Amino acid sequence: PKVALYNQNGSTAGDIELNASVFGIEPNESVVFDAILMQRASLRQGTHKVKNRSEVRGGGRKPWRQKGTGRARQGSIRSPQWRGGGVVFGPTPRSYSYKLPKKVRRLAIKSVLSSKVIDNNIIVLEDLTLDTAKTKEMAAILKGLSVEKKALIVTADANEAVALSARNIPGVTVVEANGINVLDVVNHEKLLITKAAVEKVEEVL
Amino acid sequence: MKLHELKPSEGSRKTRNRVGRGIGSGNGKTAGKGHKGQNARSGGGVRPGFEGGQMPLFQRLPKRGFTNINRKEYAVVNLDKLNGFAEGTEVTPELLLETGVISKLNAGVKILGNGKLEKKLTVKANKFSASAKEAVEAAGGTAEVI
Amino acid sequence: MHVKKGDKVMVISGKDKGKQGTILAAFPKKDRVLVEGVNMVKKHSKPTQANPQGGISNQEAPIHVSNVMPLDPKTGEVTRVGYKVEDGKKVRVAKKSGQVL
RNA sequence: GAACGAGGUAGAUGAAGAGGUCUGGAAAGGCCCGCCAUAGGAGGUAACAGCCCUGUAGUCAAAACUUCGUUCGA
RNA sequence: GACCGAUAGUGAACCAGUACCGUGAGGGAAAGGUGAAAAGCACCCCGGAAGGGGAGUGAAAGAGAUCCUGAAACCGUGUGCCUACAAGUAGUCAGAGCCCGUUAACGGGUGAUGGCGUGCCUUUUGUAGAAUGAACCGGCGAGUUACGAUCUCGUGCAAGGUU
RNA sequence: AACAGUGGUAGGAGAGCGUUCUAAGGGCUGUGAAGCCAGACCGGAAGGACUGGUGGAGCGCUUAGAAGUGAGAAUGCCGGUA
Repeated sequence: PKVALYNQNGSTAGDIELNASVFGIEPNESVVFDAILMQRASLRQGTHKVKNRSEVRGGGRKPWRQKGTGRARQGSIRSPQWRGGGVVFGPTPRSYSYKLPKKVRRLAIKSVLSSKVIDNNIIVLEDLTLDTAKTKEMAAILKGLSVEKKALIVTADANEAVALSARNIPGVTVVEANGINVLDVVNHEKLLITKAAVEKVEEVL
Repeated sequence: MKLHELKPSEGSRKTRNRVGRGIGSGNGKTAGKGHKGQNARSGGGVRPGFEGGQMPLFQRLPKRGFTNINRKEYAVVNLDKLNGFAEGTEVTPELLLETGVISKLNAGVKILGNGKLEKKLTVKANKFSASAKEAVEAAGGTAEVI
Repeated sequence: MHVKKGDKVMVISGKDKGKQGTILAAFPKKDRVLVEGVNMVKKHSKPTQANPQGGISNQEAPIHVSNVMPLDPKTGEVTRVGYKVEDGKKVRVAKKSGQVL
């Protein structure tokens, strides 16, 4: 928890101490797995329906008398084995979301953050000020920081100004300090964190 | 982690048992439900307490006494729990609520005498067991009943 | 659409690429445009009424307008379009240039 | 029983590459290079397009009807 | 949209609540796909036409009006080996002869002749069974979901856990 | 390494194979994918490759997830042909 500090133009200042209780924690493989799975499942809206036998606009009459005919003894026209359809045990509108314990979710977020810290892909960027909405300014910022792949940036106050600049380029996300999760962290492989948000998340956790 | 090597907690995963598909997995033609029994047909189960017309055990047995609306169930707390408080403190139900020793005040706290206690207290409880009272008095506190 | 009947035009894609041409046809119903000297389909012709002809005819066929853009009237290269108002009526202005149409 | 702000109903404006080269019937594709991005939504474009077209982010627009907030007792 | 993609999905992607059936209430279908652009076949020959052969268009005509792909049943034409003194759940294991030459390996096709041998499925104590079902090919077609309960396993906390 | 075992109906238990979509990583594809057709290849099996022909735009692999997930029979339904 002694990662270096970085400026807008890549200049590095004296490193910053981080709460070991949040960033030095040994990551929990399994808890991180379930935490990922959690909202990965809850995100889907799960809207699907297929017309069961009862609601296929038809059926009704016995197609032919029970006995005295060379055909199979049958029921209404809209029945599962018939071509007319009517599915059996099909999908149904249902939610794919649940809840996890407070301790578990806190441990998950702490674990993923500490995993990033030990992998040394965290980059603390104090005071991500920006005077304009223009994207190529922040593209130059990322180039100066050598941020090539996906990334996430959190800046709490400059979110209003910086979100417009960042949102298009090119799949990077701007989130607020309260918006951290497990997928939004893991998926982006590079976390940009402003010092105000450092201590804010530190206090929250 | 990264997503592209997700691995669950091994032993916390099991594939479903897709009954009634082929013979290689057993449970084929019969779907693991025998031959032509009443149990073998859809919705073919029976009432859980049924006994084939032989009168069930519950109905053979007699009924027991009543239950009434009035009932002072007291949140039990033993002396062993009281040790967690410091020396010379005043312990009362409202304090017990925040400290979490009881999650439901209920009809009222009641002190029970199981444990070993050596601390000085002013204990304020709705009821006291005979042994618990003398136990806290020996410990040096005063069992004053609410 | 950006192109208009009676314009000088250059085509972007197809067998015919970047060849100058003049426009007389337009099909906004389906966004197709006819240029001279492009899409030389050879039609097979049975006689039209009293026309005593049987022959192979070479004539234009329409292309999709997306494969088309105009030129800058100043520098001649092939450029995008823009809309501007010149004293009431609107007009067409090519980008990277102040001239109209 | 007025004039006032915001919408709704038609719409307007809207950045950046026929970049070179290879194959091919046809480049939106491969190789090497640029640019815009508050716009990398979507669709079409002779194949898979942020930079080809319609459009998109933002910014505007109403002659006529129409829905919301300000005036006229003990 | 971790919903379907033309037996699906609305009965109905297509002039469908239509054709059709019924006196009537009512029941109730099938049927999507040329090509980028019709550039949809000038002209010639057989033919009454249909339909062909050429020629031409197009990246493809084997792409020509069910017109992208075009499986199987089914129907044909050539053919390498075998077959008119042999009865065969039709195979397998031996096996001469003849023919061919492979994802090269103690190869491929056919097989005169010998040994053995009564299909599959269900249901039954028992089936080759003269007990039942399948004319054949293709598609479709059956133990799920919700809410609770319980048990094993895996997790975070633990005399607390938990919204 | 030694020793022992390895018929199996109803059943119980465990290992897996394949299919459709979804995420992460990788890349295959008009220098011809999917699908179909034919091979004398590989694995203990479900199965999987490789080489040709057709076809003319999409698609495998890797880890995990969720299932309308696997047909030979139901005098099954529909279509086609004996």
